[PDB]
Amino acid sequence: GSHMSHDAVRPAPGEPTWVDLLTPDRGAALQFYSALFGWEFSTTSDGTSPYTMCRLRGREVCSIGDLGENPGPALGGWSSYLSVDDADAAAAAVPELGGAVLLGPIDILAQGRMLLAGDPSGHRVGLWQAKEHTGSGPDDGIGAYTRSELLTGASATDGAFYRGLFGADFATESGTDGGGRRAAIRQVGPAAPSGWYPCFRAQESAVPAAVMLGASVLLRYDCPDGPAVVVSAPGGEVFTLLLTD
Repeated sequence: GSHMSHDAVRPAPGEPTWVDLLTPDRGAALQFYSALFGWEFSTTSDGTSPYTMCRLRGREVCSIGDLGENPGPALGGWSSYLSVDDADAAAAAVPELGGAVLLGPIDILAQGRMLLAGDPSGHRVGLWQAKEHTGSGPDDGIGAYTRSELLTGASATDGAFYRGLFGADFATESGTDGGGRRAAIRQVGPAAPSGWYPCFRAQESAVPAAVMLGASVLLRYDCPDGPAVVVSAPGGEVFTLLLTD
């Protein structure tokens, strides 16, 4: 052990951190995404590696692993994780805002604590408490992260939730226009999908490509930053495609 330099990204709360994707069929997943955008993968010297590191033009994208048997009715797939000032406190805010803390705040190997909330169906939604220095550095191209949205049939209420995390209640109440470079609450109905779905830049030609692979659309809406469409991948996880030329 010894002390050395370090570089952490996203010092203040509100900025994106990372997202993990759990799918039952890793082998198929790779193919799927590969045909959407063509994200590269990391090469391991050893035999069968535990997980695959998905990279694009030398830019860490994400990691995809297997699920197993009997996943559950509603997982969420892409588990959004945003840094906060005081997760411990958010736990108390959860109920106060009209939610339910599923798991946490719990310490994991004295490295970090995370928070979970949502419905008992298995919706994984919360925030991660950054303590130590973490590395990051996304890119600004087709395929890179864009933003995150909350597909719910009660935005009126969901809004209150975020409001208490980092809205007017707090000082870090960033956000003028109707969502740009931060997470926002979206309103839907019963026929439409539900759950946190991140946004991924793609081409018009990728839209149909996905279908061919065995995916289906749920809802199609417009947005100021571009057209956004919700697509349910065969794995179970749902993702949002945003066309950008």
